[PDB]
Amino acid sequence: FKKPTQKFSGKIGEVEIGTGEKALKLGGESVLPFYTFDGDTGNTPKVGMEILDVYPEDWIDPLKDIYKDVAKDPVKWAQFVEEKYSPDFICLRLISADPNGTDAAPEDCAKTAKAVVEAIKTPLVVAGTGNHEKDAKLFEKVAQETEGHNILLMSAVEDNYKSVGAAGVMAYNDKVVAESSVDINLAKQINILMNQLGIDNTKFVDNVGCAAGGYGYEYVISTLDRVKLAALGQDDKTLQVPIISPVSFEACKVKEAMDSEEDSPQWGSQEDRTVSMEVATASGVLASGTDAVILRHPKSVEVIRNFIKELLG
Amino acid sequence: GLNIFKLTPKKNCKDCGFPTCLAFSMKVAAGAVEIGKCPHMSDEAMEKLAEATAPIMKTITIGKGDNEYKLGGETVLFRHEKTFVNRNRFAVAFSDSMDDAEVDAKIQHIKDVDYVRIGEQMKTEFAAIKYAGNKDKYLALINKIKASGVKVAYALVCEDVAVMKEALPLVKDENPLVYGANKDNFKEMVELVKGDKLALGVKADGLEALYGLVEEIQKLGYKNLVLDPGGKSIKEAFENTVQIRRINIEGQDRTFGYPSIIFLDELTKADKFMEVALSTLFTLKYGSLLVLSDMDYSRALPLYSIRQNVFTDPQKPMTVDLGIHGINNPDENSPVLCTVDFALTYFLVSGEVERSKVPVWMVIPDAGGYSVLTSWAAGKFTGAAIADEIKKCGIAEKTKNRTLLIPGKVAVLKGELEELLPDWNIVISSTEAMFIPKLLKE
Amino acid sequence: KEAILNFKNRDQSKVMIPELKCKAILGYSVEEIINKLDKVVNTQIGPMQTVKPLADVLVSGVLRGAAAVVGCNNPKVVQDSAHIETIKGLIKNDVIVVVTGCAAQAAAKYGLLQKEAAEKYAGPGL
Amino acid sequence: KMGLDLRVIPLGYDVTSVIHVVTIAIRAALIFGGIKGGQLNDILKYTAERVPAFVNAFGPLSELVVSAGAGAIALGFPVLTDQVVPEVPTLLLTQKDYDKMVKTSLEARNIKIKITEIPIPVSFAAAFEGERIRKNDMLAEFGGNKTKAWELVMCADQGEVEDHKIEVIGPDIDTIDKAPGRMPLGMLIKVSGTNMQKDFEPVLERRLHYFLNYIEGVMHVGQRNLTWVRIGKEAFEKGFRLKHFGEVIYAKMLDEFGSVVDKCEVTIITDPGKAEELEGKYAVPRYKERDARLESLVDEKVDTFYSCNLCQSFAPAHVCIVTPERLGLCGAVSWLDAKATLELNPTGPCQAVPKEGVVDENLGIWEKVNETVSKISQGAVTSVTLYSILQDPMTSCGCFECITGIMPEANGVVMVNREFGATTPLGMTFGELASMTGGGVQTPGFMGHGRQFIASKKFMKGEGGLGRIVWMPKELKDFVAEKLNKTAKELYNIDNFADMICDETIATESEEVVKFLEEKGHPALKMDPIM
Ligand code: B12
Ligand code: SF4
Ligand code: SF4
Ligand code: NI
Ligand code: NI
Repeated sequence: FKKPTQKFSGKIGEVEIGTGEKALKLGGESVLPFYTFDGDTGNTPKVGMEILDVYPEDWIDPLKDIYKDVAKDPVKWAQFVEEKYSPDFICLRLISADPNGTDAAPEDCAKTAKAVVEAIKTPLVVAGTGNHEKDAKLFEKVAQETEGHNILLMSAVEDNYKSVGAAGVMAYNDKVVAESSVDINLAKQINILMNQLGIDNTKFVDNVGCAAGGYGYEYVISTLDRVKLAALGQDDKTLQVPIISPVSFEACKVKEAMDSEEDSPQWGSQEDRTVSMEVATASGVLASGTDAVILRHPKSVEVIRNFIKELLG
Repeated sequence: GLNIFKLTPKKNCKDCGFPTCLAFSMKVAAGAVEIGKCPHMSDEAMEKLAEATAPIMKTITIGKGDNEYKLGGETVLFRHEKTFVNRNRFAVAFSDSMDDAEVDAKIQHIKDVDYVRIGEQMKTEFAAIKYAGNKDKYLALINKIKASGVKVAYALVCEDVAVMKEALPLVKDENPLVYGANKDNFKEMVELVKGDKLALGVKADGLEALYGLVEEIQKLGYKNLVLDPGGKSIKEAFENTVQIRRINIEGQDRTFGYPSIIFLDELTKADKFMEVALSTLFTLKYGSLLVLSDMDYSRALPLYSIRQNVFTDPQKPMTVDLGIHGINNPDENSPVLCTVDFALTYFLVSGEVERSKVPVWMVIPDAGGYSVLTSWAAGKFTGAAIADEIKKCGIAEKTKNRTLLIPGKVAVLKGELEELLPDWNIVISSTEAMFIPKLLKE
Repeated sequence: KEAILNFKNRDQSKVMIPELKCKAILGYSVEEIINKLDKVVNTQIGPMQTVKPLADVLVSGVLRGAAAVVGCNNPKVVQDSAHIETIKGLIKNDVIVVVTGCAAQAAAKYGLLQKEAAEKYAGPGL
Repeated sequence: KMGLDLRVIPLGYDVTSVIHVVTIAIRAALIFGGIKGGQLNDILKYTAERVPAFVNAFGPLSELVVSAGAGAIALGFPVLTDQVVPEVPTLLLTQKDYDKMVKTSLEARNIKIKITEIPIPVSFAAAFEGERIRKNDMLAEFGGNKTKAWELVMCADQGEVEDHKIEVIGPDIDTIDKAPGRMPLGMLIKVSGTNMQKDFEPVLERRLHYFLNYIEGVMHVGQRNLTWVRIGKEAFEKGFRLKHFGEVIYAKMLDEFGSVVDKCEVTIITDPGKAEELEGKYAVPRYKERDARLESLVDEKVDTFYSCNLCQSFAPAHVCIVTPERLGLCGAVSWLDAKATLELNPTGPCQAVPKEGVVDENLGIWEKVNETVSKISQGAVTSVTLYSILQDPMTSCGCFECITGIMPEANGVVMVNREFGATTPLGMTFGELASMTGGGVQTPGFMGHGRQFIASKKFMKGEGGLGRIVWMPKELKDFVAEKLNKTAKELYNIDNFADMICDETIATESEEVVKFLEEKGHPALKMDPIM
C-alpha cells in the first residue's frame, strides 16, 4: 500500500496567553489533532481549571469537599489550585455578575479578578456571564484593573464584539475569545469582524461552541471538523486561530454528572460519573480540533493530561 | 447514480420490487441495496455493475436476531461530509485466567448496565472471551457465560487453532467473531470459519505485515474479515487505526476496507477513565469494536450518549413521533404540555415530566426537527403551527383540562395563541426544564 | 437596411479588427457636473444646484485652474500625441481638464476618461 | 460643567494647546491601530477613517490658527468656522448660523447619534408582536374592506426630505366618536442617503410591517395599498396618536438602516382627498415600476450574481447562486434581496459574484462562478452549471418546495411539490426525492427549486428549456399556468402549454403518461434525447 500523505497548505496561528515562564502558546499545528505521523502539531493542547469568585454552592459534594477550606476566598482558591494541581491556566468565572442570579457591579468583579491575577503566576482566563450587555461593562472594568498580565477574556460575542475588542486587545494588551454558536460561517463572520476592527489573528482565539456528550455534541464535533478542515485544507485565513472549549461549563451541569447516588442508586458514584462526563467531552473535542480545554475536577485534569501525553508521545 | 441507469435494461417490470428502473438505480446508488436484485440484468453489465456498486468498505454482520450487529460500511472520514453508517460496538473482556468472583461480577455488570436513551437500548453488545493458557478453564468460562443468560454476541479471541477447534462449536450457532488469524495459522483459521461464513479476526505486527496477511487471506477467497490495527502503545494503535481507515477511504483500497477491533483494556491496563477517553477517541476515529475491561454506568452514560450523537444522520436528525404522548398514564382530566419534534428536547422534557409523576398529556407539533429557539428563530416554530397541530391531533380524547403550557424561552408566541385557541387557556411556562417538575407538582 | 443588407458582401478573409478598445466615461454636461458637485455640498450650508463647489476649489487653490482641450488631428503632428501630452501635463499640475471633439476621443482611446486615471496621472489637489 | 466624565475638557488658552487633542488622535493610531512610529501615512490614514474629530473655529482667525487648521485637515478632520474663509468642500467650511453649527459639523464628520429611546408613551418591544386585539379592544381601523389605506417608502433627494419631520395631514384619532371608526390612512416615508438607491426601497418597506407590530395596541398586516391596521382602545387611553407612528418609523429606520439612510421624513395623511391624491401620485407609479423591474430583469443585463450560504448550517457543501432569472431555491431570496443584503449586511450570507471568465453562456458556466463556489463550499463543490440539470448541476439544501427530476422514457422531466404526498411517474415520492437531492450534493438529473423558477427563461435552458416538463401536480400546474403558458408561447409553442402537461388526475404511471404525451403532441417527444 501507499501511505496516505495528503498535505495541507494552512497552519493554525499561535496566540500567547500569560506572562513569564508560565505563559502558554496555543496553535501552530499543520495537521489534524494527534496526527504526528502526518506532520507537526505546533503546540500541545493545554488543560485549565475552573474556579469561581463566589462559593460554589451548586457544585457536587465531592468538589466542595476538595475545596472546603479555600472556596470562600478566590485568591486562596486560585493559589491552592496552582500549588496542588499546577494547571496550564486558571479560568476565573465571574458568576456574581450574572444579571439573572446575584447581580454585582463591574467594579467588585474587577477587584476580585485583580486580586486573583496578582497572586498567581499561571495564565488567567476571566470568563463573564452569558449577558452581552453586562459582559461589555464587566470586561471593560476587568481589563482596566487587570492590566499587564496578558489575561484571556472569554465570550466576546458579536453583539458586544467591539467593546470586548476595544477594552481588551486594543487598550490593555490582553487576549480575547471570539464566541460563536455551532456554526462555521458565524465563526468566520466574527473572525472577519475582529480583523476589520484592527485585531490580528495573533490577538484572539475562537470558541465555536461547547456542549456535553449526548446533548447536541455532534454539532460541536462537526463544527470543529469543518473549521479545522477549512483552516488547514483550504488555507482559509479567517479560521486559522486556535480554539478553546470550556468543557466543565456544560459537562458538569447535566443529569448524569450532577445526580447524587441517592438520587439514582443504580448509576453509582456521583464523582465517578462527573469525572467520566468531563473526560469524555474533553477527549472528543480535543480529538475534533480544540486547542485548550477548561476542566473542573482535578481527577479529570490528570486523566486528560495523561491522555494528551500518551497520544502525543 | 444515473450512470447505472444506462446499464439497466430500462424496462420498468417491477420485478426488483422498486417502482421504476430509475428507482432501482437510485436505491443501489445509495448503497442500501446491492445490484443483484434485477432478474433481467444483462450478464456483462451485471458483472460490470457488481464491480461498480461494490462498497469501498465491507460490512460485517455478527450475531443472531436479537444480537445482530453490523460493522463497517463507512464512506467518509468525517460525519459532516456524508454521514456515519454503522455505530461502533462495545465488548467486555473475559479471560480464563480469572477468579470466578470476578467473572460473576463482570456478568452482573453486563446484565445491570442496560437502559434506554432516546429510543435506543444502551447495553453491552459483545463478550470478548480470551484464551489465557488453559483449555479446560476456557471451555468452562464459555459455558458459564452462555448459561448466565446475558444477551450478548460472542467474540472468541484465541490464536491457538487446537483450542479454537474445540471452543468454536460451543458458540457456532450464534454467529460469533473468530479472532486469532496470524501469519502462520491463517490457513486453518480460514478453513474453520469458511463453512459457516463467520467473521475472522486478523492480527499482525505493523501495518505492512497486516496488509500482506490480509492479501494472503483474500487470495484464499475469504472476505469476512475484522482487522486488528495492533500497536504496542496507545500512540501506535491510534496511528494504525487512522492509517487503515484513510488507506481504505482516501486511497480507494479494498484491502483495508474492513472494520477494526481495538483492545482498549490491554492498552489502558484496565484504567477506567483512560478507557473512557480512548473509547471516545476511537468512536470519533474509526474504531469499530472496542474491547473494555469492565462496564459500569460511569463508562456507559457518556460513551453511549456520545456514540448516539455521533452516528446520527446529519440530514435527518432524530425526531419523535407526531401525536399525543401519554406520560404517567394521563386520565380524562390532565394538563396538556406542548413541545417541539426534536428528540433531545422531547427527551429532556419528558424526563422532567415523568419524574414529576403527574399525569400530563403531551402534544408534539411539526417544528422541523429543531430545538424550540432554533426552530423559532428559523420561523418554523410559531403559534400557528401549535394551533394547527392541537386542532388536528385529536386532543378531544381527554377533556376537562384547558391549561396548556408553552415553551417559556419563546414568550412572543403568546398573543396569537389565545386568538387561535379561544377556549384553550394558553400558559407560557418557565424557561428552564428543571422548573417543570415543581410547576407540575404545584 | 441598406447597411445591413451589405453584410452579405463581407469578405471575412480581408477582416482585421485590432483587439484594442478602451473603457471611457462621458456625459458631463453642465447639468451633470452640477449634479456631481452637489455631493460635496454640506446640506446645512448649501446652496444646492450651483457651480459653487467648483468655484470654491478654484478660489482656495486646491485646483490651480480649468483647461479646455479641443480640436482635431493634423498630419503635421504625430496623431494624438499633442492631445495626450497636453492633457497629462495639465492634470499633473492640478488643472482640471474638460475635453471636446477629437481631443476628447483621443483621451477616450488613451484611457484618461476613467476614475482610476485620477490616481494614475493627476496631481494631489486634482 | 467641565470634566473628563462630563466630556468637556479645557486644554489651554493658547492656540498651541490644540496639539493636546491632536496627540489623542495620534496615540489612538499608535495604541489602538497598532501602527509603528514613523509610518506617518498610515497614521494619517487611521485618524482620517477612525477618529471622528472635527474643528469649530469661532472668532477672528489669525494665520497661525489657519495653519493649525491645515494640520487638522492633514489628519482628515474637517474645520468649521463662523468666519469668511477660502472654503474647501468637505474640509474647510463657513457656517455663520450658530443654531446650525452642531448639525453642520455632524454632517461634515459623518457623525450619527443613536436615539436610545423612541419618544412614545406606549411600550415598544419585540415581545408585543402578534398580540391580536379584538373588536372589544379596538378603537381605530384602517384599510381592508372598510376604507382605503396605503404605505410607501420612497427615495428622494436630501432637499425634499427633512430630518425628524413628522407631520399629520387631516384629523387625528382623538376626533373619533369613541366608537370603532373608519378613516383612510396614507403612510409616506421619504428616505435620503448617499448609499440609498431605489432597489432598496421595498426591503425597508417590508420592515415597516414589523416596526408597527412591535407597538402594543396597534397591529399592521398587508402591503402597499392592501394596508390593514388596527389600533386598540387601550392605546387611545395611554396617549397614542398618529404622530407616534412617525416617531417609531423614523427611529427604527435610522436604527436598522443607518448604513444607507441618512435622513427620514414620515408623513401621515388622514384626509379622504389628500390620501388618494398622494397614493395616485406616488404609490401606484412606484408599485408599477417595481413590478416592471422584477419582470424585465434577465441574466444578460446584469454583470454580477450573488452567492448565499445561509443554508450551510444543515447542508455544509451547498452554495446558492442567485441571478435575476434564478431565484434562491428557498423561494425567499431574490437578486434584489441579495443585493440589499450585501449592501446592508456585509460579511453576511450574501456576497457578490462577478460575471467573469464566461465559458458557456448557453449552459451557464463562468470561471469566476466556479471559483466562488469552490471557495464558499470549502472545496466540496468545484465546478457548477447554472442552467443545466444533468451537467455539473447546482446543489440543493432542503428548504425547497419543488423538485425537478428527469424522466428519460418521456424524454422530459417531472416535477413534484412538497404538499404533494402521492406518488409520481418517476416512482420516488417527494420524501425519497428530497433525501436523494438535498444535502448539498451534486446529483445530475435532479434538482430542488421554488415555484417561481418553473416559468423562468433559464429553467433547464441547457437541455432545451421548459418544454421538457411532462408531468406536474394539478395544484402546481394551476398555480403556474399563466406564466408557464407565457414562457412556452415565447419558446416555440401554442399558448395553452399547461393542458399538454400531464397531472395526477389524468395518469400517474410511466406508460400512461408517455401515451398521453405522444397523443398530445408534447414538444419533449420531438427534441434531442435528454441524456
Ligand atoms: C445546536 C444548535 C443549532 C443546530 C441544531 C439545532 C437543533 N436541531 O436542535 C443548528 C445548526 C441546526 C442550528 C441552527 C440555527 N440556529 Co441554533 N443553536 C443550537 C444551540 C447550540 C443548542 C440548541 C440545543 O441543542 N438545544 C437543546 C434543546 C433541549 O433545547 P430546547 O429545545 O430549547 O429545550 C429547552 C427549553 O426550550 C425547555 N423546553 C423545551 N420544550 C419545552 C416546553 C415547555 C412547555 C416548557 C415550559 C419548556 C420547554 O427545555 C429545554 C431546557 O433543558 C443553541 C445555543 C444554546 N446553547 O442554546 C443555538 C441557538 C439556539 N441557535 C440560534 C439560531 C438563531 C439559529 C439559526 C436560526 C441561525 C443561526 N445559525 O444561528 C439556525 C437555524 C437553522 C434552521 N434552518 O432551522 C440562536 C437562537 C437565538 C434567538 N433567541 O433567536 C442560538 C442561541 C445561537 C446564537 N447565535 O446565539 N442551531
Ligand atoms: S427488476 Fe430490473 S428491469 Fe425490472 S423494473 Fe427492476 S430494475 Fe428495471
Ligand atoms: S436556499 Fe435561500 S436561504 Fe438557503 S442558501 Fe440559498 S438563498 Fe440562502
Ligand atoms: Ni436553502
Ligand atoms: Ni434547502
